[PDB]
Amino acid sequence: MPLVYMNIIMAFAIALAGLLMYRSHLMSSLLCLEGMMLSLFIMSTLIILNTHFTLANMMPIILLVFAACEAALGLSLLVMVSNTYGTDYVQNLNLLQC
Amino acid sequence: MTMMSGRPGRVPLQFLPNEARSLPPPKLTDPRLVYMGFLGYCSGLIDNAIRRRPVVSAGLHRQLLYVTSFVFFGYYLLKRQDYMYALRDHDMFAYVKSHPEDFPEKDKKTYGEILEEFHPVR
Amino acid sequence: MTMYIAFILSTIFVIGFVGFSSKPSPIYGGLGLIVSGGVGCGIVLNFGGSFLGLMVFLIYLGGMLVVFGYTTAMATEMYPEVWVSNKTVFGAFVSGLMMEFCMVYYALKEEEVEIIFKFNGLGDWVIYDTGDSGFFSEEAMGIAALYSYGTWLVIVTGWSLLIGVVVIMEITRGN
Amino acid sequence: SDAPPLTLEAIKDRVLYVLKLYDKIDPEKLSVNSHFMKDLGLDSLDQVEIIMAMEDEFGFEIPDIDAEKLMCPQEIVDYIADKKDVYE
Amino acid sequence: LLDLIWLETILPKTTSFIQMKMSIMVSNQKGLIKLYFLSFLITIMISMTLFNYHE
Amino acid sequence: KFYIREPPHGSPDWLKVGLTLGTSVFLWIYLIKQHKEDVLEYKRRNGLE
Amino acid sequence: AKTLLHKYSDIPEGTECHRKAYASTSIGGATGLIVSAYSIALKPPASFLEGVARTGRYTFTSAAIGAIFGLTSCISAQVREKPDDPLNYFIGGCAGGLTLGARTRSYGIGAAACAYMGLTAALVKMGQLEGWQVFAEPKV
Amino acid sequence: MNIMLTLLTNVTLASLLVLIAFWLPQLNAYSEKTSPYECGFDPMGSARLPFSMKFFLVAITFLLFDLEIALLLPLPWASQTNNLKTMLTMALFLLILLAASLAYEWTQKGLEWAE
Amino acid sequence: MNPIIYTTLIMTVMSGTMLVMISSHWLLIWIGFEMNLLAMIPVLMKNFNPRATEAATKYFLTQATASMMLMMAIIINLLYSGQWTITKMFNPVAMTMMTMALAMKLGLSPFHFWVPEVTQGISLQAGLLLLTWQKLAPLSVLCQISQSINPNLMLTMAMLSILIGGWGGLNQTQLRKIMAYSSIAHMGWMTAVLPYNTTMTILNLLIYITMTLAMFMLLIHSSATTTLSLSHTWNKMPVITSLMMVTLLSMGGLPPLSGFMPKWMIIQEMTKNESIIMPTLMAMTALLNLYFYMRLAYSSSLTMFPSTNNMKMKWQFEHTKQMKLLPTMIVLSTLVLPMTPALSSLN
Amino acid sequence: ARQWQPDVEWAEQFGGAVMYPTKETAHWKPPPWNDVDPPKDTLVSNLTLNFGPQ
Ligand SMILES: CCCCCCCCCCCCCCCCCC(=O)OC[C@H](COP(=O)([O-])OCC(O)COP(=O)([O-])OC[C@@H](COC(=O)CCCCCCCCCCCCCCCCC)OC(=O)CCCCCCCCCCCCCCCCC)OC(=O)CCCCCCCCCCCCCCCCC
Ligand SMILES: CCCCCCCCCCCCCCCCCC(=O)OC[C@H](COP(=O)([O-])OCC(O)COP(=O)([O-])OC[C@@H](COC(=O)CCCCCCCCCCCCCCCCC)OC(=O)CCCCCCCCCCCCCCCCC)OC(=O)CCCCCCCCCCCCCCCCC
Ligand SMILES: CCCCCCCCCCCCCCCCC[C@@H](O)O[C@H](CO[C@H](O)CCCCCCCCCCCCCCC)COP(=O)(O)OCC[N+](C)(C)C
Ligand SMILES: CCCCCCCCCCCC(=O)SCCNC(=O)CCNC(=O)[C@H](O)C(C)(C)COP(=O)(O)O
Repeated sequence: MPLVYMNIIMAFAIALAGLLMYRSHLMSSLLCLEGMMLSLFIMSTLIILNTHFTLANMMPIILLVFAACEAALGLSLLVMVSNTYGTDYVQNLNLLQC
Repeated sequence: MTMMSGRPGRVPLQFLPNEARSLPPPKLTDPRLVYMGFLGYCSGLIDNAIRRRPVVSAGLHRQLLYVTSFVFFGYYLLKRQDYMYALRDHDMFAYVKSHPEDFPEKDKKTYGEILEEFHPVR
Repeated sequence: MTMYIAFILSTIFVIGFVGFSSKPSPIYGGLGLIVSGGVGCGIVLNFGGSFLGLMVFLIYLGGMLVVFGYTTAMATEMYPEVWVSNKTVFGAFVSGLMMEFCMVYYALKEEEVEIIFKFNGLGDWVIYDTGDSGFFSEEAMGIAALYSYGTWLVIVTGWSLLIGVVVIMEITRGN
Repeated sequence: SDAPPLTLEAIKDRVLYVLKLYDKIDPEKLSVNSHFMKDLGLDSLDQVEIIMAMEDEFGFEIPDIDAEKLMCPQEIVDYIADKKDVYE
Repeated sequence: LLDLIWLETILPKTTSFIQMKMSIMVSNQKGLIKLYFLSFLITIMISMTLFNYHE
Repeated sequence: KFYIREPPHGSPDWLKVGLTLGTSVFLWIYLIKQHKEDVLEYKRRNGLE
Repeated sequence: AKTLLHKYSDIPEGTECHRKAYASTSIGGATGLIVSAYSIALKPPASFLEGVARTGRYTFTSAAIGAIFGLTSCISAQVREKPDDPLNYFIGGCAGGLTLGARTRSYGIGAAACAYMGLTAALVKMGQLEGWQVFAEPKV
Repeated sequence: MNIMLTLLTNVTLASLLVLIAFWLPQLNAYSEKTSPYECGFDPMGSARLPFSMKFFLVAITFLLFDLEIALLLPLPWASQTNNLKTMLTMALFLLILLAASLAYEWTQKGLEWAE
Repeated sequence: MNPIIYTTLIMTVMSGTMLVMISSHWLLIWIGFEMNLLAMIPVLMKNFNPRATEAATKYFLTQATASMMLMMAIIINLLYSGQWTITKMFNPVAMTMMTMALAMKLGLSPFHFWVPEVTQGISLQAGLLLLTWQKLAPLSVLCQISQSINPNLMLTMAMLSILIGGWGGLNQTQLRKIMAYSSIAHMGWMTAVLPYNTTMTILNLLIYITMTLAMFMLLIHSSATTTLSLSHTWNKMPVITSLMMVTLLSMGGLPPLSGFMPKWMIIQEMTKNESIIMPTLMAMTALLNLYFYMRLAYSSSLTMFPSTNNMKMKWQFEHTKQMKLLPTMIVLSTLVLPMTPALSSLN
Repeated sequence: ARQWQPDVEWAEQFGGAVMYPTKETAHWKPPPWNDVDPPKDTLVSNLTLNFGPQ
């Protein structure tokens, strides 16, 4: 493979680890989700352009649309959490246990 | 893990291929159909009991509908099940016929010439 | 071999990903994501995807502006954190930088299977196609095919967008 | 679990600690039965500061009417024990 | 000694004690997503190495 | 006896009862006809009768 | 990784006790490291040094259990001149259980670990002998 | 190649202007001069305190409506297809749902700012 | 929520699941999952409270992470083969990502932590939907790619799911958490047999869905969410408690009840593949689920707990809303063992 | 003589937030009867601004 493929894959891995490891702010994790989506977009676009598969040139656009849907969902949930607690910290979300 | 879904010439969403019509339909007094009707009757009785109605006598039309629906569905369920088992046996026999070298017929010996070990009980 | 421009752009992409993945204040996280979006746009441009890279840049600019507004609304603190104002954030940033350095070194100086498979490098120019024809852009034709080939995709996407509007309004209602 | 079952001895030790940390009191001439106004020579304003230090130490507010009665460390310990429901 | 104590101790009481301890260990979580997603990262790292390298 | 509406009054809902009975009768007749057709088709396919 | 299991199983049963003990120690150390990682993830140790201490105690206990089991099993197999015998694995498992009980300093834990670990090791040896499969392939 | 040179030149010129502005004049910085400005007085609180956003709902809708642009920008190329009836049907269908989404948020008081 | 809006959201959830069901393209399956999650998030928050908000947030985070892993696996599979069809993945790493993603979507161990909390934080109707309908799509995807799964990872996750479900259910007094741990254990049982026979997985899915629907409807009818609240139902609706006790015995897998048949068929199918140890451990561990079912039955129907004085006023009122399918679900959850050979119709 | 039935003390074993109460989970409190927690006094401070004199 090209080394750019490894760079994009490691970008995805770093963003996934950033999401999986949580600091105080909820907003930081949403940004990590958006970063994973961006890396997926870049990787899929590179794969589609390299192989000249004409019909999937539209697939990353659909990816972006559902990324926007995910981001809107996350922001709405953050609005409700911050309205409840006055802060978007994840440690406030501990009313429910296992 | 998926045995017969990819069988050739399988129409996706029929629930009853035309070849199934070559098989004898289940009798209307089939014990499995009687059990389906009994299940419908139990459903009717439980429906009466939950709604705080006389369990045995309250809804006669409702119990009749319960039994009829259960029997109606069970008839087609039994048809499909019998057809699927018929397909299984047909495919098994065809495969056995087409591969004689994997299912050989070896001569069987009589018990007077087979030596079995004896284990005394004591 | 040839100027390794896309290699530098992808390294900056990874650097920005480490920047917003160490999770400083969301202002700096959004700045890092904007830098990553721009360098990814450049990467995609270098392989002939002008429309896709430019579109993702535009979309992420809008998203990060909304994210900046929301950060000022609901994600502030008295002392917003930078990559050097906290031991944990700085440690994560340095660890990401050195992990990328180790991967790159082990990638170009010898041939190893990191996670999936191996590779030697040789630059991106090798895997090209040298195809010579056309009064159009194949990317543009493939994207325009969405309105003639992808009717099903358009239907599901429009339904999802309308449902998303309804969903955000349902969630933010309260009571 | 939460904090251990606080006892009288710990309360008394903490009270004497915060009193010995107060600069207008002799570290060795102070006793659990010393009277602030008479034994230590402290002014009423000084006493108010001491009550405020107790409120900081034990993490609960004290009204003025209760504070005016508190004229020695033993009374402070007894008041804290009564408010926190500590028998020993 | 045997029926009321040791036969009780070996089969049923040991089972009850072990299951109670394991249930307490499993179900006593603080409800913080930080710890859960850290464990998710650990699990992902294991599956890709102890399983994904063996085929 | 009862004070208020009591939606089931002394008479039953004849529309609902009639619909239920008609559904049961139609299902039974359809099942009988289906079974007869199945038996005839099975006999004709295998040359029994 | 199952490569550690193969490095343990590549050595014959009653030969090269030091190498087999080293392999079992490595397996135990890996298991203890995984256990400590999960324990730290799900129950924060409130300090970096306390987490390091918990990792050390878990890993050392598991590595000691593996070392004792492997050494005892190999020594018993070679002294008794009885390879392919579940008794050696039972003896090693009880030795590891006694090691665990001494580590936790609990007589009941020691006895229970003896019994259960020895039975499990004997069962594993029986499965190796007769080819029992845990994660069986989908043959049919 | 040319665009990278142009961007480099522009950024270099801007940075050089900053450098000239910051190293040429005489600087006399003291605490009163560099303090935060609120027209005569010291601020009561911090400028980093949470600042309420009364248009928070329109901000989320902007995210979804911005991706409508991504789906609609290939339209000039789509007009060159042979099956113009299908493309026109799908293009009009997409805008109709965008118009209906705006109508839904308008009629349910979603465009009014929080009070 | 406007009833029209609620109907539209439920239909959107169902249509996303069906899109996952009918798609031949990986992108369309991903789109179906995205639409399902988007329409599902508001349903968890229909009754607004901080607990519902927290449950929805945790659910969204978990499912979004799973979706990201799903898409990344799809992209790897495309990279190593220019294929979009869901037939059999061509890369082991991509397949491992796919398995981890689908297990996180299903809530299999060790990705189980979200299920009890989300189930507890929502209402009983949302819990019913979450524990019945949300399992269909990932299970269908796993059924389509069954020949490609690594048996070791799948079976490890299934065994962990069964063990953790039993142990977690042992410790619960809230009914929703009990049902969530029961769901985790049943998912483990279902995924244990998937590499060998997908028909067994489908049969287990159908029976588990029937029992769970009956149990949730019985819990809605007697509006209780704790053990002690359900302990009062005997003094108002003894028939409901008796049906609950019989359904609980069925869920424990005791013969001749229905819940026994999936375990029986799974065990025999696994023994066909020379798998003996793991089914034995699986049944011996499902003993724990039976134990806490029996504890609930002891507290609910087999003994009579003390009641309150105000129950006399409740004695005078009937149920205004009646559930139409509750009687059928109970009968199917209990008395369908003699109809076992009908499973051939599922393949 | 009558059959034994559970009483208040027996019933209270299942009234806790969790079975098998340990030292850490003893401070866990059962959730509210309806799934509604009481609102927190997290007062959002308004922003204070000096408008003028300059
Ligand atoms: C295997 C081979 C075949 C076996 C068959 C399978 C087993 C039997 C069938 C199961 C389903 C059928 C019945 C279900 C609906 C009934 C629901 C009910 O509550 O009944 C109340 C009702 C009595 O109430 P009522 O008359 O309205 O007035 C009294 C008041 O209501 C006062 O009533 P109340 O409500 O106020 O009383 C309160 C009471 C209310 O509590 C109950 O009534 C218990 C009901 C539980 C429902 C059963 C679960 C669902 C079915 C699963 C069965 C599993 C079987 C497998 C083995 C496991 C055993 C558990 O609560 C309690 O007292 C606490 C009890 C808790 C102790 C734990 C035991 C409970 C569970 C035991 C279930 C055993 C199986 C069912 C046995 C029959 C029960 C009627 O019972 C009946 O009268 C109907 C029973 C059947 C009569 C129909 C027979 C047809 C007539 C003859 C025709 C001949 C046919 C052949 C022709 C031959 C030629 C001539
Ligand atoms: C495609 C799929 C693949 C995806 C995977 C690939 C991912 C690549 C991306 C990596 C690039 C970097 C990206 C940046 C992510 C941002 C992270 C972040 O934001 O931090 C938030 C997080 C919390 O944020 P915060 O709230 O602001 O800080 C609060 C305090 O932390 C807490 O306050 P406190 O002080 O009161 O708490 C006590 C203290 C407690 O701290 C501790 O107790 C941990 C120290 C234990 C010492 C370990 C023993 C040392 C020796 C072991 C070596 C093994 C071999 C030994 C051989 C035999 C030995 C003779 O702190 C903690 O509780 C935190 C525990 C978490 C530690 C790290 C988590 C790892 C798993 C947990 C297991 C722990 C180690 C056990 C052993 C496991 C095997 C090595 O920060 C941290 O906890 C650590 C700082 C982050 C820097 C390290 C991150 C690098 C690790 C990433 C993955 C590792 C490699 C990946 C692939 C490698 C192979 C392919
Ligand atoms: C608790 C007992 C289980 C109850 C189950 C629910 C019962 C109500 C369901 C209503 C019946 C209608 C369903 C089907 C009717 C038409 C649809 C038909 O065309 O579907 C066909 C298939 O038919 C159905 O699948 C059969 C459904 C019958 C379910 C009963 C089996 C239950 C197991 C034994 C218990 C006995 C139950 C007693 C009845 C109450 C399509 O075949 P195909 O597209 O190729 O298969 C898809 C799956 N593949 C590809 C992966 C193989
Ligand atoms: C950070 C820099 C801050 C500096 C600015 C501070 C400015 C605040 C000034 C406010 C002044 C007041 O409130 S004026 C307070 C109101 N009145 C009086 O103080 C006089 C009457 N009081 C008495 O005579 C008592 O007997 C007494 C003598 C106290 C004996 O007390 P005890 O015997 O009972 O201990």
